[PDB]
Amino acid sequence: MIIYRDLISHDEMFSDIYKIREIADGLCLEVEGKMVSRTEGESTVITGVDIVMNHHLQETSFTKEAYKKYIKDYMKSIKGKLEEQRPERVKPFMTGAAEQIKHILANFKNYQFFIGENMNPDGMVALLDYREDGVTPYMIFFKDGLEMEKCLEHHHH
Amino acid sequence: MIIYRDLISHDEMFSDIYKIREIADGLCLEVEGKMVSNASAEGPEGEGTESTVITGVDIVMNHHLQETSFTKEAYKKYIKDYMKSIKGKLEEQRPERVKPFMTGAAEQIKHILANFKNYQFFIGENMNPDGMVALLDYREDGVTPYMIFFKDGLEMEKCLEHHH
Repeated sequence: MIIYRDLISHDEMFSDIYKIREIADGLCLEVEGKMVSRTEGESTVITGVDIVMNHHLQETSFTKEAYKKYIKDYMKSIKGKLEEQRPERVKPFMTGAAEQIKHILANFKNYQFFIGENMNPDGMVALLDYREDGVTPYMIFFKDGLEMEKCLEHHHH
Repeated sequence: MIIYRDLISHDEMFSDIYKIREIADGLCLEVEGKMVSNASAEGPEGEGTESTVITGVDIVMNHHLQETSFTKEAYKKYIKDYMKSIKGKLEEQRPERVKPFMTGAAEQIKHILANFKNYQFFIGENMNPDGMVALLDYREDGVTPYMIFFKDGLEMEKCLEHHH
């Protein structure tokens, strides 16, 4: 098991129980979800994306203007982290993110927006969209905004 | 995140992303799962519509649990040996638990056998014949899946969060 945590907010975002692939020349991780149904007490049936339910992701929303403002600031926060920790990623992050912002805005209506449980305005905003079948959910995260935590092997002395 | 692992086989069985409760005086854990699954219709002239039952359970898919099956005779033999293996581990590691484990498991075995046809049977990814067999059943609502594990047959392992 590997946990993927938001570098800024420290929220758990997802784990490797889902299919994960790199897209956008290594800038983003695309995490394929499943639609699932849980029940709450007579029972009520509640359907949604597994990734969102399992990791307590919170739906949020934005105007385009507010998203443009937010995403510019988010890039600057990640640039600063990369400068300290991984200076080799700075250039591909900044050019890659510049390209992606234009495309996210061009397709703004197609997305739903999710943040970590803490709902930190500085944290990552994951994007939810659906495959060509219109039914299989997938979520997009910025790889440079995530920290990987392996669940380590545990032994007795 | 906390991982629950089979004490014998070392397989990951589940994690604390599910609703979990203890039952039978702390002998077992019940882990609640989630169901995983053109408007044309033929009407009376055709056949009835297909069943809407949802047969998928997320716990199984997420932790690579493997369905297995048993005759009632083979399950009796297996579960008796499984208790002996657990008693052993408790003797080595938690001697206090032996007595309530053996009475509690004796009761549980009779309950399971009485309700044998109600279960599906799942083991960890390694498919070790000495490992735990988790039992899948459905709540009284008819539709919510849950899985039963022997708590004494599990090890809890935290995924330790990093210092940031």
